Amino acid sequence: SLDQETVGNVVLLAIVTLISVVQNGFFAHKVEHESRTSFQRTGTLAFERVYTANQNCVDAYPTFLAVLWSAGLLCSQVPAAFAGLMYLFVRQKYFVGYLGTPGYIFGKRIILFLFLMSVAGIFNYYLIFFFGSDFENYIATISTTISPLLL
Amino acid sequence: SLDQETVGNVVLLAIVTLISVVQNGFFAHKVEHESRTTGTLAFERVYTANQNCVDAYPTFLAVLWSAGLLCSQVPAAFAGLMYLFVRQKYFVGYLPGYIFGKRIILFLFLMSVAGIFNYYLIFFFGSDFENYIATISTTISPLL
Amino acid sequence: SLDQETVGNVVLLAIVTLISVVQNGFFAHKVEHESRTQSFQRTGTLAFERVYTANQNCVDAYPTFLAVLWSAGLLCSQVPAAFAGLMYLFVRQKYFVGYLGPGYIFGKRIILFLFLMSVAGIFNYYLIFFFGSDFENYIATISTTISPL
Ligand SMILES: O=C(O)[C@@H](c1ccc(OCc2ccc3ccccc3n2)cc1)C1CCCC1
Ligand SMILES: O=C(O)[C@@H](c1ccc(OCc2ccc3ccccc3n2)cc1)C1CCCC1
Ligand SMILES: O=C(O)[C@@H](c1ccc(OCc2ccc3ccccc3n2)cc1)C1CCCC1
Ligand SMILES: [Ca+2]
Repeated sequence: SLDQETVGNVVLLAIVTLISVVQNGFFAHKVEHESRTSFQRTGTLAFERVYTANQNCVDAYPTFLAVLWSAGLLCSQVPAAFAGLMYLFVRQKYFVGYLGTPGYIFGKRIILFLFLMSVAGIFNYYLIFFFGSDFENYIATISTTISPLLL
Repeated sequence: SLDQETVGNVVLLAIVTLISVVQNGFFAHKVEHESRTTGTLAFERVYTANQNCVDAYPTFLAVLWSAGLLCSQVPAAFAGLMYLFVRQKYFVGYLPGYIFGKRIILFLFLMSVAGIFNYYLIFFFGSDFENYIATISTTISPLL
Repeated sequence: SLDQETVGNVVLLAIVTLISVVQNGFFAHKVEHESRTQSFQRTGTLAFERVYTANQNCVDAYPTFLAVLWSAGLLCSQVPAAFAGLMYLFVRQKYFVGYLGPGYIFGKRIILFLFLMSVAGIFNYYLIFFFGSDFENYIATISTTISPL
């Protein structure tokens, strides 16, 4: 329903979000599959490994999505989207590592890079805003100075 | 802060999201009610159910808004309202397996993909129209 | 990507969101550190379990927080929403620390406040929409009767 110009600024970010959704579903399926071989949080050693891995991924996901969209909207879409893809590859390798484990946190540098893009984007906005208001006051001061000349 | 036309494109999705928040709160309250009193069977049941609901919420929200913004608001919002009904019955039944509302999520995913495909069709058609006019403008240039 | 006018309507909410990201990272670091005193599991030392549960309680709440923060910020008014969001990050920090040395829920009133803002904004949208619809009908009713000059 949104306009053509807006969608073009977010389409790549949407694609990566949607792929991350497929991955979320894959992780969730692996939890379901290992639970079947009533649902509890405790069980077989194999189940607890998958459940933990999934939980570790779920915990970090809203953070990832927040920095993905911040970076993609405020800074530049392509690099953010590419880093978003890189995150998903790292997620996959992290999750598979538990199916043998790695620690609690993963993909620190990608989240950091996306966070850095978001800060760079906010600084960029303010540089343009202060430039715009500096240009506005410059015209308004001249208009008062040039005021008697045009009569 | 947003303008009238944009809010009209999200208002239904926003309402559905707010109802889910109330539902999230209700589940959380239910945990708190049992927490103050692998522990007790009663507490473990509510905590796990809530935990399963919380786990899937970001994904739900991602595909709800993707579908609503990229494809069409009404069907996405309605499917979202259906998720909340299914989710309520899933949580109450605990007091099933790990996953619920599988098909609604899939449907919202398919809407999003259909919306992206729709975007690309309009884009490539627009650039073709641009090139078409540019061609005739070059052909009928000297006749002016 | 986004235009200067739009960013201006979301910059404060973005800032509050990025600080919550830093806070989430801080909490996750607190889980990572205590997990190395222990293969990663959910159950272990009383020190690890308390930090893990604390983080988990915050993580359970976070998507609801973002939902109400942005709804309030975009549909009602940016400044108070971001301010309320910033208060949530303060209360949340007090919650996490105190948990290591409160129950499951925290920051209810801020969540409720951001929720009510969102509802208030939606109602405000419908007030302006129906007024704009009635104004459009009012001009049409005059135009159709004045048409024979
Ligand atoms: O397992 C299937 O059949 C699929 C599937 C699985 C789940 C779906 O949505 C529910 C859902 C979604 C995300 C969640 C995240 C955390 C916890 C539960 C969650 N639950 C839809 C399709 C997957 C198989 C290969 C990729 C998709
Ligand atoms: O007093 C109460 O129980 C209410 C309440 C409860 C919580 C609130 O926000 C914090 C919050 C929000 C969502 C969460 C999701 C998961 C875990 C904790 C969460 N924590 C606000 C009002 C509920 C009463 C019926 C519905 C709301
Ligand atoms: O620990 C570091 O060195 C940083 C760092 C950098 C990137 C991280 O991942 C993103 C992330 C964000 C939130 C999460 C929530 C739950 C599980 C994983 C999560 N993962 C984490 C920490 C900072 C953390 C606070 C001060 C240092
Ligand atoms: Ca969780």
